[PDB]
Amino acid sequence: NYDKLIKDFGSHAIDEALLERIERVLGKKPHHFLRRGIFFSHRDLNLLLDVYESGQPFYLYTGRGPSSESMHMGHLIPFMFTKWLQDSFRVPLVIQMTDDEKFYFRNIPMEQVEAMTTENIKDIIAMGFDPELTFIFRDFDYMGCMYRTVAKIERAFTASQVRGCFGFAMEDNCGRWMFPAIQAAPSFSAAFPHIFPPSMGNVFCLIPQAIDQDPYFRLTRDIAPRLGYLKPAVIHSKFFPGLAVLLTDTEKMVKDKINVDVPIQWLSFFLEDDEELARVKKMTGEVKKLLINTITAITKTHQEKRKLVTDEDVQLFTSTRIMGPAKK
Amino acid sequence: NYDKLIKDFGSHAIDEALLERIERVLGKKPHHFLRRGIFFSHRDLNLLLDVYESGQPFYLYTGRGPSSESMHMGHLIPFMFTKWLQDSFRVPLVIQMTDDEKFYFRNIPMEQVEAMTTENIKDIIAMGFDPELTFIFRDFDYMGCMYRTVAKIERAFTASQVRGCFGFAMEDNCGRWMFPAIQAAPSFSAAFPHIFPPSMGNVFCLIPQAIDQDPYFRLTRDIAPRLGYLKPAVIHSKFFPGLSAVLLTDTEKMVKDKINKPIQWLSFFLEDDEELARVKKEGRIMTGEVKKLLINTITAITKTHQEKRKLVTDEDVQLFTSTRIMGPAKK
Repeated sequence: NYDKLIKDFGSHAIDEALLERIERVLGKKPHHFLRRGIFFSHRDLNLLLDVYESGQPFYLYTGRGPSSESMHMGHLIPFMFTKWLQDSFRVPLVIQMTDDEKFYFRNIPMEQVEAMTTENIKDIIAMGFDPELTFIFRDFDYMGCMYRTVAKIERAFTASQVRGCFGFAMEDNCGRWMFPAIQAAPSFSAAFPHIFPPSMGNVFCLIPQAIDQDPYFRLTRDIAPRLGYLKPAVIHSKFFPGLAVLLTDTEKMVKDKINVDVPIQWLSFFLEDDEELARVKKMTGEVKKLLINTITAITKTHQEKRKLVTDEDVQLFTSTRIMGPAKK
Repeated sequence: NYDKLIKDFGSHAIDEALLERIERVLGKKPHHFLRRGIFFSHRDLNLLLDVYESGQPFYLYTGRGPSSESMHMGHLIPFMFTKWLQDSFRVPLVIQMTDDEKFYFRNIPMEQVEAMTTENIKDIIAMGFDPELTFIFRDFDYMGCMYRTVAKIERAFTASQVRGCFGFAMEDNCGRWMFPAIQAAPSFSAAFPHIFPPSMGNVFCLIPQAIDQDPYFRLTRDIAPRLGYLKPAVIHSKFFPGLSAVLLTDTEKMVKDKINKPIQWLSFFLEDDEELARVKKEGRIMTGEVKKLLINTITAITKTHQEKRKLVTDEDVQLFTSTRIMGPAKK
């Protein structure tokens, strides 16, 4: 199923040798996503690790499209894994809020997008991300900081090509046509001089993304050296299986929504200790009791954490303060 | 010739009534471009003047595409007029340096564009523009300040439409396709909150442009009210006539040489009116005695510009480009 996808996207499987490498590099066991093979494929990860073991820094880049809702459980994966990578490797994390993208795609008024984006930013800060090494940005504000790197990608991409990947119609607005380069830009360390100074050159980027999005992104990877940039490394996740459950849900709703292969999979994602998964993996309703318990905590913890996130925290995480390798 | 263009663009001629209005509003004679009918057509100018006479502010917006050269004489017209409008009405002027556009159109390295843009900025400052009321910006730096207003136009324009106006091919790069909105954005006061605070609402914009460019721009004008913005006023110039060119860096010898081998040129550049009338008459004046007058008047313009340019400094560039509080942000 997945081994077939690896072959024709062409990618690279995460083997046992690479798991042993991650372990001796960090001095710990890998995250359960890796041990259980949820994050299963990659591009250039070995290069990134070479770089790290040499004392060079790298960074992480994930993004988040604003919704007028709260994150689904399945949306947590890359943030859960990102946060681990960041804690472990002690590296910067750049989180892009694609407020311009929501604005261009749906016909919604900007002040409504901006307002929902604020709320999505709070959901993220509530995950416990370290503000010493994490930078959340709004395209509407941070474009212009990074416009030069955006401009270099816009000039590299042709209308025909982005049409090809994304399937834009002529009756689609210009905002949609131009956005792909904005999404590309963060893959490149030049986009963040307040964290990677241009006098130090390129810093490697690692992007966690579900395997399905890879075909967009061969575009942005192959054009890196023409810009003298560093083709960014990628680590691929397996699909999250649906049913949805939201972070704002009460115990009752989580209990109700849940009540068979699918739930065992949910536990593969969320239950932390391994032997208790193995014990389980050997009635249907007793399973569901365990999943509802473990999810409830995650949500309850998130709800409890969110209510302390304040407007200054949002300003703090969004500000362009000197970070990471700008310790000089 | 031009009256035909006014009709099918469709526009409005600048009549004698409007010239008398400009005169009593300013307490002076209009600029020779208006008196001589070089700036001859307009859109919404009367609206703009109504606004001004009520004590509201308005502003000016012209642009400049960076070249790896020095401005041609014919490139001065909108700056000459802009500077007059600004001195007269005491209004802000926003000058856009389309460095991103040059970058997207020609295959040039960004640092070369940015370097030529700096030099084009110096050529402008050397015209004597008042830095209290003039704001020159680089798209590469000022995008992001104005990205929200750009975003509103990008979302308003469809790929089909911009194709329709500008004739972009699919093999053309995404930079070209997205640029029109970036050029539109300054037509709107929301693009400059450091000069027009958003708590005061929309401030009228006046754009001087040669009549040929109008057909691009019906696009950006008609979409204003859907954004709740103010369809910007326009004032139209006649074509500048070439030579089959003369540059601001040229020496006396070169200006003299280039010319030999013109009445219209004098219409643009010679300031006092009766001496133009005298010329525009006297089987008395030989062709060559005309050329002597044009070469004299151009030489000064250039010499003055060269003399002024050599005192423009790197801090002046930073000053004119900075986002300091200006105009109606006096609060």
